[PDB]
Amino acid sequence: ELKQISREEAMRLGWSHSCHAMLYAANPGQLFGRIPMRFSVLMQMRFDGLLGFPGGFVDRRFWSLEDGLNRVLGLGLGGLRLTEADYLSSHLTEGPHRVVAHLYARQLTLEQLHAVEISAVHSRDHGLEVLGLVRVPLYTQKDRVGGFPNFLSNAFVSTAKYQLLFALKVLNMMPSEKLAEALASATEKQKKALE
Amino acid sequence: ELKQISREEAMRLGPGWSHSCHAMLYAANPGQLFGRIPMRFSVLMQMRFDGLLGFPGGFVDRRFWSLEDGLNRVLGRLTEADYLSSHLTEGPHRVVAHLYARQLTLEQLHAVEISAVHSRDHGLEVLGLVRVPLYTQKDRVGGFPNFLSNAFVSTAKYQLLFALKVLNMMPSEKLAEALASATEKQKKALE
Repeated sequence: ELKQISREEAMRLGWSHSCHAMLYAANPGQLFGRIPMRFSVLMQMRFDGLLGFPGGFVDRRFWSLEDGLNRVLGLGLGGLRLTEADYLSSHLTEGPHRVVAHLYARQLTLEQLHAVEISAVHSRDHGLEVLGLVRVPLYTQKDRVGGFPNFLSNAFVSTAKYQLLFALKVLNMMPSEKLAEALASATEKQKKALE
Repeated sequence: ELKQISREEAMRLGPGWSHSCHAMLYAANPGQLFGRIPMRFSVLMQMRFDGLLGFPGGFVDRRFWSLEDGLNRVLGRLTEADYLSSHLTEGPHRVVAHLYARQLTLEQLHAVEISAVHSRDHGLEVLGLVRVPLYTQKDRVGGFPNFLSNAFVSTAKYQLLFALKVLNMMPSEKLAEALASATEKQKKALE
């Protein structure tokens, strides 16, 4: 539960700033012809082995939040540019640093979301800061872990996991009761595996 | 620690056993992360529909496919020469997992990533490819240990560590250090 502050509050913090983008699309597809996918969200495997969102740190000495964000997306040259209209949230990170994390979000068409993936494999950052893109599975299979719970049990950039859960809720892509359910199962899996 | 069985013996197993074939595609990588630490090799893995990391591949019915043709059908060329190993997987059910590996140029490896976003499995069975970071940063978790902290198909995680060893891509002790670092990270995040 990271403390959310207003964008104005954030602009008055010795604090460093990060900007990340959550791109997503309604997804009519059905896995095995049976399981509704509902939505796909894009995340990235980072150079440091963690799953996060496209984006990174923004030096406000040099760039506005928006220009800084678009500089470090690592999504290639498919013509995608985020703006202030896509701004969603600012969160104070729990880190030993002092970081305020800004989240931008935009719903795309599934075709647009796919084109981003295709552009991304050619990014200047590909194989450097970004080791690949992955779609978030939002469904849960019959074994009660396949799909979203297993996915949440991967290793995340801490603020990125918080942001995913926060955005899924506030953008009404998933009932928060369902989110608690999936997270509970992820943590349980993680506990039993460590045993 | 999975029981390894010879190729000879695996292919004598009876109709009760199912066979899986997976491929570890890798390339020597001369790159330098931020100019400071050698990448050495890049290996391909993938996010699956079930939210786990694994290798490309899957089940092959030997009644209708050779192991190689069966593997290549899933991937679509890999040959017997690319075979590495056969392991009996942990139960419930009776599976022997075959591992194939091939070294590619880094350009060839990128060509695989390029073709993968257009495959019929993309967005269904496979949710995206990832490169394994084989380096470790100076905090001793960034890179490979963090990567090993993710959620794997258990057989794939074993095969990755096995293959890195036998292909002489990382020393056994370095593998052990990374896995130990991964595990400690997993412990701490939980509490």
